[PDB]
Amino acid sequence: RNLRKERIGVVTSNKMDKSIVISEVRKVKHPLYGKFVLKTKKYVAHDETNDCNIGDTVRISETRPLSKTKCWRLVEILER
Amino acid sequence: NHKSALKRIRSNEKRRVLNRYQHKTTRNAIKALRAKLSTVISMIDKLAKKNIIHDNKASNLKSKLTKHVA
Amino acid sequence: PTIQQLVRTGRTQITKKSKSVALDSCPQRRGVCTRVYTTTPKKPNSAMRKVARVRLTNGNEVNAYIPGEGHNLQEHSIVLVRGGRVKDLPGVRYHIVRGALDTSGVAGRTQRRSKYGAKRP
Amino acid sequence: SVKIRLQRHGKKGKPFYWVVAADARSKRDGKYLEKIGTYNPNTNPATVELNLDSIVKWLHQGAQPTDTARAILSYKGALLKHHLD
Amino acid sequence: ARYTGPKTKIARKFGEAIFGDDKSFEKRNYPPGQHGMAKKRGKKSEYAVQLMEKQKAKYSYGILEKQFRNLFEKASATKGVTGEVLLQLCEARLDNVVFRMGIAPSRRGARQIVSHRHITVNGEVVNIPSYHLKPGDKVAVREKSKSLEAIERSLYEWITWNNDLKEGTFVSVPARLQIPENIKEQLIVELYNK
RNA sequence: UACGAUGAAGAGUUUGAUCCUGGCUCAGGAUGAACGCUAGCGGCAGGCUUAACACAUGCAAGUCGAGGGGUAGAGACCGGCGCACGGGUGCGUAACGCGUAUGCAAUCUGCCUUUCACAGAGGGAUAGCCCAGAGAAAUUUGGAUUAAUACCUCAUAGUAUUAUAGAGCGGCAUCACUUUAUAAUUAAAGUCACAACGGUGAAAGAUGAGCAUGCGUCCCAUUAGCUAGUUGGUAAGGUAACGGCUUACCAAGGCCACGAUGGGUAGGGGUCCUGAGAGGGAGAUCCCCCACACUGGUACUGAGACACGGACCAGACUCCUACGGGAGGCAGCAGUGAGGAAUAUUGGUCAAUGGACGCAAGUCUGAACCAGCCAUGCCGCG
RNA sequence: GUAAGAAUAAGGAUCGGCUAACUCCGUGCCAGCAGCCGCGGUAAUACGGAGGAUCCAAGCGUUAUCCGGAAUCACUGGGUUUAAAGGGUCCGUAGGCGGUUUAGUAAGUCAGUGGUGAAAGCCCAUCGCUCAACGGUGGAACGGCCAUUGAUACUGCUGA
Repeated sequence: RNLRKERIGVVTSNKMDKSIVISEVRKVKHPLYGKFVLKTKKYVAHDETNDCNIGDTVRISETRPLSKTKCWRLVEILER
Repeated sequence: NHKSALKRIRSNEKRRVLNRYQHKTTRNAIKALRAKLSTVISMIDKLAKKNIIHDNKASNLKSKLTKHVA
Repeated sequence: PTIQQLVRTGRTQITKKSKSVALDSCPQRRGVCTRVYTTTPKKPNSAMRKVARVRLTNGNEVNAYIPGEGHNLQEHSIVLVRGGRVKDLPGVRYHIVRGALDTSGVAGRTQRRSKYGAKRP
Repeated sequence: SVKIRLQRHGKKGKPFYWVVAADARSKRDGKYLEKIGTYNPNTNPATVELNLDSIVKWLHQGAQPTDTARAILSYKGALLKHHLD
Repeated sequence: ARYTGPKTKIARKFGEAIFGDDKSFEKRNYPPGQHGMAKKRGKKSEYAVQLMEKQKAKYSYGILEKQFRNLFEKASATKGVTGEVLLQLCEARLDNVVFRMGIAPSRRGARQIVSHRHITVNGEVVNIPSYHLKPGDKVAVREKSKSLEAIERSLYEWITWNNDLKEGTFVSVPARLQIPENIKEQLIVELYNK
């Protein structure tokens, strides 16, 4: 295989059918002042039985595009 | 215009008339077929041979046909 | 000041407004004159400087200063403005090339011949 | 069809060619795949720097040499070595 | 281009005979001009000092400002003493070596003999005066113009010159402590870094 | 008393005179440069930055008789390949367009290379030509018609496709690779003899082409709400391929101060100039990617195009006309008019390299190699 | 390669200070010059001409657009009593920063390996054009990104 990309994030909202949206925070150094800045990005993952709720810590992996703006799936729910 | 330019507008017409004939002949069949199922698969495969219908798409149609006739 | 303040809003760099603006950022511009007259400096100089109202090819009305002595510069003449203001006439911010299409050069000039458009005797 | 051809890279008057494998639908001295050798017809021996470790590899992968390419790869080897099955 | 003018004037405007200590160096040694013969300006600026110290070397060899700046920034690529390598590459010129070998008693004659296919360098004839002689070159004289009238008429620590075959075997690149010249390279470096 | 680092200059000006803060200017480098004066060459490089304004004329993509009927004494036609390459421009685009790193278990792939199984019988047509026209031309209408490596039927062929049924291996969820039966369905071409060149199907490789994703992607917050197929799901239609790509139904979701939306500007990068460095300013010439071809839309042929020198339609210009109707697109090379301060020969050759066709000989190539003009820049000499 | 013949070939800018170079003649706040200070009202080193001098050189000056000087948007590398600059004062949201010890992970940080960072271009070294420009070869660089293996001193997270 090839071990497609994987991210770890926090569930932000569950208001859709069989789909969740999580937010991932990363600390990147500023290109000029060299100060580490917390930048956020929101992914859209795929859920089957609607198990995770807002405030959890999930781990998603990149797959084929299952829909528009939806190319991830939750596999490794860690904390609730 | 060129000499080679005044040959494609003449040969592509003879190709297009036959392509349209063979395309509509099987389009009408796949339309008013939805057992004589083993009669349009031949036409679909002949189109795939003539490179009209792209054997990939031809196999898509062949799979979609004999899945509801059951 | 603070690194956080700089990260939020960095240092603002100004644009350094140009000097010669009404010539479309070209070295020389052709133009037609409409009024050739004479003006006074501010102070304490005392002279009669020769200026001309030139309408450039891009639709700009400027005031050019005629260098040297000896010229025709009638009410309608094709001149070539190059730029370079003077600190005596308020408003004149351009110069006319001597030796251009229609403007005359100078006679009896021997030292600064590259300027004022004078041939070598 | 990937072909083994020559790319001119010298100066005006004195050419200097790179023996390189590239697609036929690309410009002469532009994009290529992998530089193979080097040809300098400025001395009497007509110097060459062929690489038989990749020449035969490209020939097996499906390269198609030209006249000058197959004449340079003739008296430098890899052709009597590509023939050996 | 070349200077092609009076050399006594150039010697007087610098106060140092660089074209041969001979006639006219004395006898009104003061700089030329109607205002140079009189009491010159006392206060001399450091910029004037550096500029004249550069022009002394720029006039002694016959180099233009363009080529001098090119040679300076070429020698400045060496991690060693910039002025030292500058003077070394300026001395390594072909016409300068021909002048030091005894032939062409002046550099103005060196850059008129070397530019006439009268001298050969390592076999093939080289008629370029700005030719940079690397350490270990063999300079000879063309056999056609070998028995000339001026060559035998006109005929160092690193040049091994042999008069029997017009040899000279340029080797052992000299140093500042060996090249005799009344010029300060640090001032030239400061002027070019100004 | 070592190591690496070859690198950092200021001045004038406010006051009767001083110090400090502070603004302006100059000393340096560089350019697709222009103007003035001046002017001898050689090598190399560069040359419409403005009107993507309008174009007179010449050339720029053809080739195969070893596919076919073969005519005059070659041409033209059917057929195969190419024309989607090369060449030009930067209009548009603030965006998975570009740079960077991957994935395709959601992909296709002519020509090329290596293997396996084969190239068996048949038929009706129609080009070209002939007989008559309708038209100023462009161009087009009737009749009978002769060939093909043109086209079309049946049998034949799988590590080919589909469906049902058993399996093994293996995951990264959807599932992936291989094997076994059964049923259905899909090929061929020969150049009178040899040589030589070919054709069909399956597998692998190479090359080329797509889709998705993480990060970096100008200014204005005197732009704070935006989106209604929009957000997610369930089934179909589909595309090479997953997918609101489209349709039918259910829910109200999705983005937004870490800058949505709106406006202005702009092709992006390797790079160029400058600077001690950190940075700053541009994206000519060389190379890679993207967009466009008078202004817009649409589809066919083809492996590959929604096609610069192909087609259809509409619009604005220019031309022919017998007034009924027609032909056009130099952002290709060389050139003309206009605009501008400003940028060149209506040149030579396929002799080298590359490209297309051909077994080859060979044909074409304003690609390319040379030559002319311009001190435009670098270097060298007098 | 051979034969007459120095014959066939040097100009532009500047000269009050910044900045390298000074004397005279003519005009008398006129004509004019000028990047800034600013010169000319009748003894002008600043205007025009002549002589001399300086720089560059087949080029020399002006203009237009950039970087440096400008520490003049300052992370490197500035300030806020009187020169421009502390909000009228508190509370507080988002955000920014975090007293001591200890256990765990290794996200930031550091080190190694593999892949990539096209070619061309800059720099270094070396060869061919008589040198150079130019061209060939090699290295360095491409400060970056992905996967993997280690260290746990400092920051982040969890527990005490």
